[PDB]
Amino acid sequence: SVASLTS
Amino acid sequence: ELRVGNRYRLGRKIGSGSFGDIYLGTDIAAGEEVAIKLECVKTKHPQLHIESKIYKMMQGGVGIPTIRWCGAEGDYNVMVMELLGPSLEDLFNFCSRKFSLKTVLLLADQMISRIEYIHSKNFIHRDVKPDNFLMGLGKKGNLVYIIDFGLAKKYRDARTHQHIPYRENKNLTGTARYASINTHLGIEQSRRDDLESLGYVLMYFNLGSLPWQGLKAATKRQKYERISEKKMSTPIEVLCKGYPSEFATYLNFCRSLRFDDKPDYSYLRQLFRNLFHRQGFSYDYVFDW
Repeated sequence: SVASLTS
Repeated sequence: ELRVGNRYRLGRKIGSGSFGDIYLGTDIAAGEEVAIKLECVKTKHPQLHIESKIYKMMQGGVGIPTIRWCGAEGDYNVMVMELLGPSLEDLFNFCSRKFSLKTVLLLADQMISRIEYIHSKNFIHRDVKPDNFLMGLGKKGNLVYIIDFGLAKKYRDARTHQHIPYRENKNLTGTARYASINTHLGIEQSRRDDLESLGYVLMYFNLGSLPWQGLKAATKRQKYERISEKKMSTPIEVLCKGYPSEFATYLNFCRSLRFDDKPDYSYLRQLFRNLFHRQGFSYDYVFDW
């Protein structure tokens, strides 16, 4: 829930 | 000894993310401590060098870390940065996950301004969260800095200010806990989303947790749906219950911005400044810590 996600 | 840039001694790993690892470093020239970000060259996602260009574009702005060196060395792309102090997440944990209203409002005023500055330089940040704001060191210990431009991008043409186009059906970018509702809905990010995320950051500081934090799931597919479902089903007035109405007013204003609208940053700062005065606080840089 806090992981940086990429598009 | 092991040094990146022939100049920075590598120290302990002090952080990790999707876009590289962060290590302590020591500038052998000055003994100055630095932060060293490393990205593997064989990565799907050449990004660090783009992040370094954005940092260069923002240099000199208040609360923007200074970039000291970028280059390729061995199996890594390297970006060396000025070392800043603790993150706001660090300080929140240090303060036992309680911040006074005064500290929340002192932080809000600077954080709105940092975001405004980024937007003024034609970029959106897209990953607003407590880990990405750090206090300065020593003398600048009263100043909030913004970091992590690995997801940042231009939202308008630098010459014409033509806004990037609207689209839907996008996969989530940023962090699930702090992402805007529109991001969960697959909508292209714009200036409003950085500010909505900040609104969730401020209510997180007030509450200690957000209502969509710590939900039980199994798949990451199902976990993000759980979060998106909770965040949407929690009215802003319920989220902000027990706290001054300005926090709800802030969030409703951000949710009401249209995709290409320019936010009224001064209005948003004044909502909290007015509350600050009503509370009898002085802007004396006495944070909880």
